[PDB]
Amino acid sequence: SLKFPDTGLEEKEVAFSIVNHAAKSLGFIHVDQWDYERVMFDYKIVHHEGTFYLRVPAYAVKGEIPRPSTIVQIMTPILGKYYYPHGVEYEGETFPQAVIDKCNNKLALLAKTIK
Repeated sequence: SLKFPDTGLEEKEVAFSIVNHAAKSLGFIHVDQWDYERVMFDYKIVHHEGTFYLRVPAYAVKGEIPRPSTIVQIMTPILGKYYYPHGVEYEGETFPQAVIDKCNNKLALLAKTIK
């Protein structure tokens, strides 16, 4: 629900193993949704105003995920807010600058580490 379109992560197809290792090394956990065609890596951000997740999804291009040499397409990262327990947004959604800054820094380092 907030996109980070300026990372350049999307520009080059990359081996799954590279994304996998770089993401895990920067504290991402992969999401418990098991799919030969897609992986999603979340970075959990806990802030005074709530818990957020920064999500970097990647998609199978040649080969199945999670074979290390499978070529994947990384897509535009997305920042979301958790609305526990029931998903209902009462005061809509804003993202604190500190959270956005955290996201820009992590993504910058991810784009570098992968490359």
